[PDB]
Amino acid sequence: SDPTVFHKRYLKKIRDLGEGHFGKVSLYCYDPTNDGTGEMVAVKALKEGCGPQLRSGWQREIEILRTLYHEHIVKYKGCCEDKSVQLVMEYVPLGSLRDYLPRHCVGLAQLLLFAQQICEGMAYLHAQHYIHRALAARNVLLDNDRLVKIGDFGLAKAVPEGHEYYRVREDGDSPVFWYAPECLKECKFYYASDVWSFGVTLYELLTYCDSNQSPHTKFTELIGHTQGQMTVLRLTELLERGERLPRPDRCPCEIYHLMKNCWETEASFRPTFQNLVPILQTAQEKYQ
Ligand SMILES: O=C(Nc1n[nH]c2ccc(-c3ccc(NS(=O)(=O)c4cccc(Cl)c4)cc3)cc12)c1ccco1
Repeated sequence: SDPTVFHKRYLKKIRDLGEGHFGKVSLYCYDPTNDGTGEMVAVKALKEGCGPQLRSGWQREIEILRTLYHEHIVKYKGCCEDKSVQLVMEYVPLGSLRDYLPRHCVGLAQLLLFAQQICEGMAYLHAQHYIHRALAARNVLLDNDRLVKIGDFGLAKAVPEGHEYYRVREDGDSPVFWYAPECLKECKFYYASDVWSFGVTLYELLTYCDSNQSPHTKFTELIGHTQGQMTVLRLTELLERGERLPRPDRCPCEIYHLMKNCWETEASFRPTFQNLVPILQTAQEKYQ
């Protein structure tokens, strides 16, 4: 049989795994032969209420993941056709860094190794000419042997042929607290804009995804209670002014400087994912 065809009749829902604004990801057992064991798979589906523009983007998302092959990117397994389409990916037993970090003992060197694998997947993603737009700890997953896998591509976009950015409009609903000022102000999401999001993800790693130190709580503390384009505006006001997330508790200064370098106001002055890989390898070596 075609390894990419999953018939609904052999899919059995275990539990939910994650929920975004547009999609839902659940764990299923695939057992065509009713053998008791079966194969565990993650199935992502578009929520009811997504209009034709979201439905088209959903087709492009499935196609982007079909295309990506990297050790630090969640593997595409196939599709489940109804009348709607569900995206079948591999099951990664350790979950997201947002759910793994608050309850596990993770030393600085292992945190830096996690950050490195993110960069490796991210450098491959940028080489294939794609931007991610949602690089947050919650979208980074751990497989067997704590092997990192970027797990969600819902906002990923193809960067046109010879361009350094994709023009993407209005949304105070998107991960705005992980966003560089240039895509908040100019609606231009550069390759360097994803590097800014890495800096925030590294901050999340160093705060062990502590909800009290979270970008939401820290930026809500400054901006207050805001929604939509009001959040986008108030944040832009803070960022190009020079305001950045604080140095997390127990974070060595040189790591915070790495965060700050990913947070340069001028997009062209931020390191590339290609440059970040050896920097983190050395940082990883420095501590144990
Ligand atoms: O989670 C597991 N196992 C997985 N195996 N395979 C997977 C593929 C993707 C996800 C996944 C990806 C992203 C998010 N973030 S989000 O909730 O904010 C979100 C954002 C945007 C869209 C959607 Cl839909 C969800 C959550 C889960 C998880 C697994 C797991 C947990 C414990 C052990 O194992």
